[PDB]
Amino acid sequence: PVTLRTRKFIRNPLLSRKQMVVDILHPGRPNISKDELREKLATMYKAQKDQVSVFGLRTQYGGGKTTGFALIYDSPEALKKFEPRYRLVRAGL
Amino acid sequence: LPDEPPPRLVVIVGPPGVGKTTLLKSLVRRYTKETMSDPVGPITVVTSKKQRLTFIECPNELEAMIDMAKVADIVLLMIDGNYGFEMETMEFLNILANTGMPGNVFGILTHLDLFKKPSALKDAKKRLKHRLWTELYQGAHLFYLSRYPDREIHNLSRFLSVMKNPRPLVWRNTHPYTIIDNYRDITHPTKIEEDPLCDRTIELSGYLRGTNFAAQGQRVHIAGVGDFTISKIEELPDP
Amino acid sequence: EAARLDSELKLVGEYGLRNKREVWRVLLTLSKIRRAARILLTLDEKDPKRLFEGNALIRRLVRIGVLDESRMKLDYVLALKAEDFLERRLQTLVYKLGLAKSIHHARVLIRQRHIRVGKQIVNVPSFMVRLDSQKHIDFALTSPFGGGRPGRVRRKKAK
Amino acid sequence: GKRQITWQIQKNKGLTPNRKKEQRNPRVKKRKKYEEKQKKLRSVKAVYKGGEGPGGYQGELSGIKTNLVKSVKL
Amino acid sequence: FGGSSHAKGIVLEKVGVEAKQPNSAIRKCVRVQLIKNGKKVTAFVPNDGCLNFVDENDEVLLAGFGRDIPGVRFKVVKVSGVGLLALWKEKKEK
Amino acid sequence: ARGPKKHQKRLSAPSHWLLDKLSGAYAPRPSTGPHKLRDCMPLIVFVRNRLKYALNYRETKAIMMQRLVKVDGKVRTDITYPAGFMDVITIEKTGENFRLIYDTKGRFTVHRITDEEAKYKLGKVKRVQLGRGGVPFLVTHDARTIRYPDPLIKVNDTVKIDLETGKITDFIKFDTGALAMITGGRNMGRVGVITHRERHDGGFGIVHLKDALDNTFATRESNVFVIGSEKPWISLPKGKGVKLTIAEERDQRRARAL
RNA sequence: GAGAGGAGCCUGAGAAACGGCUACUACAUCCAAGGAAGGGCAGGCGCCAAAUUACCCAAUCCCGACACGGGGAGGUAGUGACAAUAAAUACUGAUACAGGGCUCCGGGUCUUGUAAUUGGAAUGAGUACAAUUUAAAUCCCUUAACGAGGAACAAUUGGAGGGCAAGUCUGGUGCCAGCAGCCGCGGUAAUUCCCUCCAAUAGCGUAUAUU
Repeated sequence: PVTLRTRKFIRNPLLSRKQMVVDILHPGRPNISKDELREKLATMYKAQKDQVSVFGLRTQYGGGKTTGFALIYDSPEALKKFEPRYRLVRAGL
Repeated sequence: LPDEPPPRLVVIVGPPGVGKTTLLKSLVRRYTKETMSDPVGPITVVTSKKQRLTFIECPNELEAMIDMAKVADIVLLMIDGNYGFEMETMEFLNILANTGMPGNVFGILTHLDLFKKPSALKDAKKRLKHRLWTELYQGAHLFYLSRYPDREIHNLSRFLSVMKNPRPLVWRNTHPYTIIDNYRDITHPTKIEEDPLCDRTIELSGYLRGTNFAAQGQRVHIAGVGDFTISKIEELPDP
Repeated sequence: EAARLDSELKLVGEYGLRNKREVWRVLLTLSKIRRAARILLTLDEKDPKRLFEGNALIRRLVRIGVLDESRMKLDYVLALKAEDFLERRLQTLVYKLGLAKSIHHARVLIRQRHIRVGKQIVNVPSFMVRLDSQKHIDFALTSPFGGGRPGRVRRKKAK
Repeated sequence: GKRQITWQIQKNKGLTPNRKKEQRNPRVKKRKKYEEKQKKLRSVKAVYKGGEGPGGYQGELSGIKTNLVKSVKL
Repeated sequence: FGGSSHAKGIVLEKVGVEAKQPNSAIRKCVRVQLIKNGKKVTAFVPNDGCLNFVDENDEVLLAGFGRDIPGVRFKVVKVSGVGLLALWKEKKEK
Repeated sequence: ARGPKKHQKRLSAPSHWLLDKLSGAYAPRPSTGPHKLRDCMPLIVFVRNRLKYALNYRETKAIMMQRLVKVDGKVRTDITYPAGFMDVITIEKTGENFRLIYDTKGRFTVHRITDEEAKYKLGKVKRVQLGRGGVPFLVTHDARTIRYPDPLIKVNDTVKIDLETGKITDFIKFDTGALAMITGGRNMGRVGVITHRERHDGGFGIVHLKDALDNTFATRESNVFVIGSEKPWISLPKGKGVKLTIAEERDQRRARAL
């Protein structure tokens, strides 16, 4: 499956999002489907499906490792007033 | 032949996509003034101060393709994307290299929508451009149209609007020809009605292209049907 | 001439190469290295750029394993030849380390992705393998020779 | 129902000189060239090719010639 | 003919098409009207098959040599833009 | 040239900001305000580069416009207007602040600092002269005008205001034999201790300085900045601002490394 | 630094603002012939054809009642054998048959071949689900699946040399010799017949100037 080790988290009290590094892996699988990863960052740091923003997400060489730079909010209106537009329409919003 | 020129003739050649031929035909129609649907055979189009043009739909009969291959002033070579070439494009291309080489032949390429990947479209574009380069001229101008754009047909107009010289081919310097624009059938009603098939007088009307005609009693060949004699010449005046 | 034709034919036959371009490439790099050793020999010993610069050059060629680690002198680094570089190249280390049956089989087993070098897998058979990295030349993991799936012919054979 | 173009049409080979499958790959061609010029040096000079093999000296195979002096005067 | 490397020309008369020997120099040489110089020089068409491609009045590019008539000096390289060896092989039409 | 532009060039971008050489042509030019070009430090450069508390200007304006950040108690919703000198910057939730100081190398650094030590300010006198009403008032070096001070408090004193009305609660006296920051010359941005003052009729009378380890340099009164008598008001910068050699301070860093 | 053109004028914090007014000077467009509006660089051809009429303000940055509205800075991509770089077009067995192969007038050497019959593995170009990267796409990084037996997934550019007819042409004291030969009695769904060597080799030839 997917393995999940988060690096360099920041609580980010300035915007009430969280400046997170989330380093994942898929060894042996095809690629990881970041919307399903928006169904993966729901219980690990207590976020709903709206307030899981993910970007960066460059897969490391040879399969396996995949770096992801994510940002979970605390409210969907903070998502909308603190989130960029292409990230919204790509995020189904 | 340094004439104050007639409409320069442009050919639209290609495989049996008739919708491709009338596609580009009505497309450059909407580039110029009109917006009409049904194409007459030869249709002149006014462009700027040097020389207006005229456009034709080559049918899928390659006897007509060798007729208009004898005619053609400049060439538009309309070709598929996902299919490579078909045979009729090559037959016209070296049939024109054999008959007489015009000053400008251009490739133009359709069906770019029917693909899956831009890597496949780009690879087939570079390959197909190379085969036009080895069949036609080293570094010729090919073009692309994905189904009714306007910018691609605008720079296309910026290439067929800067007519250089209709380079002095010998047969088209010393032989008189005229593509019939308006078909006109003059017959007495008891000749056409009383006799089902006797003969009929035909006023074909068109633009004098070749060398100067005979002032009286000219023999004249008509493609497919054969050589006939001119019973009468009239001339519509011009501004 | 003919001395170059039999010389470079002996190099392209001893070591499995494709053209004479790689021979000329190796003789070019040896011309640069041997040139640098010459113009370091122009100065006396205790010229500190001959000491430190020539010392650095012989340490680098000991490290990539061309010059043998016993001899430690710049005349002995002037005395080199292209069979040292071709003897240090990856393809000939596949054959001389016995993963392959012949040298052309080794170049096939390198463009074919079957071998790895450490963590990388290496497609280029002209890879100048370092002397320290010589030992870890082995078959790649997804190859049929390093475990993995048994490849196309045995797949169509099982089916 | 479109007219397919054939292979010489796509690649105008035309009239090229007929060449060899060994000439198709240059690495195979220098492999088959070194094997032959390794073979011809066996005919001219004397190669070591191992000492006594398994059986242990069945005599001087391929004859002995007594008049012949194959040596460099020095 | 030392200022430029290739000179264009008009094929003026195919000199000696009535010869008997198929690849003799009499049949190979062709009279050429040089364009910029105005002179008439003959040049070697390298085959009788290529002589079947060299036609009258055509624009023909020529070059030199380097080494039955030793003294005819030029060489036909193209006929009407297409190279004459690519016409000799079945590469291109004209 | 010939009137103001707002475009900053990137090869000529100066030392205090740490701007990238990449990302197109233009750099974040600061516009008008209290200070000059040199000691300026915008919130653009501050919260995005010095703190890494930003991603782009949707986020930075989305911080600045919602009235959470204060500069001297003012809202300051502007990107191009500067932040000052020896600065007091607010993160009022959890009770922390940011003093901008020099390092031991001479460029600005952030500091999380308390509400009291932040709530007073060290601001230099630029001028004490006569205005309307017949009173000599005090033009500060940084922002404000301290009207009706003590009448003998003159120029080059560096004043503990309480930042709240701009009123002198203390001053540091311009003196020979006192400890001063230097901001200019060949040795700019250094904590030192002045040994002498010279008069120099003809422009910019100077001070001779001799530090803790007997290094002498004589710099002018326009760049000297008397930062403390002893009385540790402000936070201490790293290494006491002595600016020793790179090799010996490097060996001290390897000695104090954990 | 100087800007359809002299001559004057107005705004503003900043302009003798001109891609803003007023005459005069040189042209030129709509007209119902009285009147009116008018004063750029880029593109193609040129002094037989070869570098897109690309997508974006997402970044970095700039301006305005100002979180929105605007950006010909900048970024992303496309062509490109002028170079420069890596290197595909195969690897490995088994048997059978043949007795010569090669090298310098006579010498010298001992295993060599086969348009011989069979058996193995290896797949990467490519085809391509997906997901991801991104303003959006693409390249990349992953990637399931298909993907090799020559008549193919179809390596070239130069040179040297041999052989050949109920063919042709030329010379000459028969039967010889020359140059040469896609061309021969029939036959075109007619025929299944002849090559070797050298060089560079995804590159190579040619011409002149030449060093």
